[PDB]
Amino acid sequence: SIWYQTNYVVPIGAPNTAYIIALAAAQKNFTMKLCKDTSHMLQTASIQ
Amino acid sequence: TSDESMIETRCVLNSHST
Amino acid sequence: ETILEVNNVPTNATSLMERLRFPVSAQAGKGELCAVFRADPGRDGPWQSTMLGQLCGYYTQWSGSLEVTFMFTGSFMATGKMLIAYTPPGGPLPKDR
Amino acid sequence: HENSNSATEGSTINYTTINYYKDSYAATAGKQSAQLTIGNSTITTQEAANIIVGYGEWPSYCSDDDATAVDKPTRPDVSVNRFYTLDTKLWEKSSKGWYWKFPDVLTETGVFGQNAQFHYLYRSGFCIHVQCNASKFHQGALLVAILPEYVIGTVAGGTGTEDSHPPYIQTQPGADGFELQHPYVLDAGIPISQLTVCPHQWINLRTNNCATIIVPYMNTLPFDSALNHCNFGLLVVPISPLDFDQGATPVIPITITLAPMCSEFAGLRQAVTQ
Amino acid sequence: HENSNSATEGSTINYTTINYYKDSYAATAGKQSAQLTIGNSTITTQEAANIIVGYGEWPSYCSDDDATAVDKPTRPDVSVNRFYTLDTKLWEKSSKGWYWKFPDVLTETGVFGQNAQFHYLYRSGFCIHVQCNASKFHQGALLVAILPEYVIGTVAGGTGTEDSHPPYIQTQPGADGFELQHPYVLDAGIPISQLTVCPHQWINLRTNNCATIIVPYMNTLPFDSALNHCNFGLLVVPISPLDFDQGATPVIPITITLAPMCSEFAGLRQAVTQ
Repeated sequence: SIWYQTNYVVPIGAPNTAYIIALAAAQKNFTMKLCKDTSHMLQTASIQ
Repeated sequence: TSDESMIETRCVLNSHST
Repeated sequence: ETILEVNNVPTNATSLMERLRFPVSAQAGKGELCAVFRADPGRDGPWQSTMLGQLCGYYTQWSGSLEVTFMFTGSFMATGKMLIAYTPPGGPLPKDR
Repeated sequence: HENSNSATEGSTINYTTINYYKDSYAATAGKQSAQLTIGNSTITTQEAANIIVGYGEWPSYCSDDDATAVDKPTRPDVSVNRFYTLDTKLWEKSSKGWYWKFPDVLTETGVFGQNAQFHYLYRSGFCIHVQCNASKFHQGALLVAILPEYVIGTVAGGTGTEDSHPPYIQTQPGADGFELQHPYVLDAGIPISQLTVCPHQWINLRTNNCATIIVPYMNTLPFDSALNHCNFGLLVVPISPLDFDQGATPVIPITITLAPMCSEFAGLRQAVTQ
Repeated sequence: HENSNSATEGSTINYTTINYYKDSYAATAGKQSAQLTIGNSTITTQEAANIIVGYGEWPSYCSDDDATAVDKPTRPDVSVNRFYTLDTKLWEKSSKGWYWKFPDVLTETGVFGQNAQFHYLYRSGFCIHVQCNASKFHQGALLVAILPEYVIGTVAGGTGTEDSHPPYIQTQPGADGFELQHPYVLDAGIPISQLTVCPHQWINLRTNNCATIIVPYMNTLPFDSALNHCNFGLLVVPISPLDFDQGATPVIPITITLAPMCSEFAGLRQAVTQ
C-alpha cells in the first residue's frame, strides 16, 4: 500500500498532479518451479 | 538492490534450484 | 523491472496507457492512501503486466524476494514523501498509514 | 547426468536405486544401505517420573539451512519463553477429556500473544506442564498427549451423510480448550488407544500428579501462522476415570501450564487476531 | 582510612581534595588533575546535511555495570527496533510548534507498545526522523530538538497565582503530540533560544527537508517505566515561520518517524497501559 508520508508538495507553475510508474521485478534469490501452462493469457479466437 | 539494504535480514541458506 | 500496472482500473482502450502509472496528487496532509496492490506476482491483478508475473503464469511455485521500483515522474520542483508499506500476509488492508 | 531431485535427496539415508532418466525422482524406490525455570516462571516436576521430550527433539530455534523467510525473526527469549498457565479444567467422574490447540491457547496471552498477533510467521516448540493434584486416596489416569496437526472431525450429522466441519470455537478453542465429545475417536475418527505413538505422558494419580511434555516445533514449514495453523493439539483425557470416596476432594482440577520454547516470530505487520 | 563514597568516585576524573573524615564525600570540592534501515523499515536521509547523534552517544544496550534489575531483559531487536511513523502535523503559517514525549508516542504502537505495556522496565534510545517536505519556493525553519526530561509547565492561571499542573493529555500526549501554547518558553519557562544545547537539528526548508536526531537513552536510571516516565520530549518548532506564495502547496506536513534503538524491556507482568 502506498501512503502519502508528508504530502505531494508543489510550488506555483509545476503540476499539482504527478504519476508514479511502478516497475516490479524479482531479486536474485528468486526462483520458480513446477513449470505449468499459463492462465494469464487465454486464447479465445482461433488463429487463422 | 538488496534486502538488507531494505530490512533487517536473517541468514537464509537458500538451496532453491534454477 | 517491468512496469507494474498498479493502476489497473481503466479497462477503456483509449485509457490503457493510464494503467502503467498512478496519480500522486496534493492531499490534505494525512496518511492518505495513494495506491494498493497485492504483492503476489502470479496473481490475477497488477502483476500480470510484468514479465515476472507473466513468467509466473508459466510456473506453479515461486520463492524469493520481489522488487517493486516506484519511479516518481513529476516535476523536479515537485517534492514529497511516500510511505510504501509491504504488509506481511496476515495483515488485512491497513485502514491507516 | 542426473538432477539430484528425489524426495530423499536431503535425507541422511543412502539409496541404491535404478534410474534411466535425468530426474532422481524418476528412479526406483530401491533399498536402503526438580524446578524447571524458563522466563520469569518456575514449575515443579518432582512427581512426573521423567519429562517427555517430543520425538526426542528439543525445541531449537530455526536452522538457517531450514528457514526460508529472509526477514530477521524476533526472539523475545524471556517475555514470550515462559510458563503460561491456562484456566483449569475440573477433572470429574464423567470427564470425557479436553483438548487444547497450539499456539491457539496462547495467541491471546502475554507478549507471546502479541508477537503471534503482530507477526505473520511464528515458530516455537512447547514445554507443556499438565498438572493434576489429587490425594493418595483419589484414583484415575490421564493420557496427557500431544497430537500434532490435531484436525478435529465432526459427528458428520451423526449418521455420516452431512459434511459438517467443526466451528472455529471447536477447531481453535483458545486458552479455555474444548471438551472431547467423543474421546474414543478423539473427535477425529482416530483411536485414543493409539494416541501414545504421539508424545504422551500419563498422569497416573497414584504415581504422578503432573505431566511435562516438551514439544518441538512440528511442521512441514520452518514457520507458520500462529492464528490459522495450529501445529499440535494437547490432549488431556481420562482413560481411567476419576474415582474417590465421598468426603475426599471432589474438585480435582487439571491446570495447563505452557512454556513456548525458543519462540521465533517473523513477518511483522499490524496486530491481527485471526 | 577512607570510604570511597564521594559522588565522583565512579567518574573518570581525578580529584585532589582535602579530607579529614573517613567519608570521601566529606572532602573538599578540590580541583581536577542515504538509506537508513532498522527493523523492516527504511527512511531516506539524503537531505539532512548530517544525522545528529544525541550527546555524541549511540543508543547502546544497558551495560552490565550500569544495570540494577536482575531479571533478564528482553530485546526484540527487529519487531520493536524499527521506524514508527506517527500521524502528521500540518506546518502552517501560524504553527506555534508541537512536542512529542518519549516513549509515550510509542507505548500504544506496535510490539514496542506491547513490550512497553507488558514490562515495568523499559530502556531504549531513539532514532528520530522528523521530515517536512516543502518546495524550493517554500520557506521556513524548524528547530527539531530533543529536550530530555521535558517537564511541561502551565500558564499558572496566567497571572501566576494558581498552582496548575498540566493534564495527562498535555504531559503525555501520545503519538498525536501536543502543540506548544507558548513555544518561546517551550511551555516550561525555559527559552527556546537556548534549546539547541539539547540535541537538535534544523529543518531549514531551502537546505534540508528532514531532520534525523539519534537519541540515546538518557536517564538517571538504567531502565524506567515507559508509561509514567517520559525520558525526553521531541520539539519540532517553527522558529522561522512557514511562508509561500498563494498557488504553492499550503498543506506542509511534518511527519514524525521514530525508531526505538536498542530497546530493552525488563519486569514482565500484565499489559498495563498507564
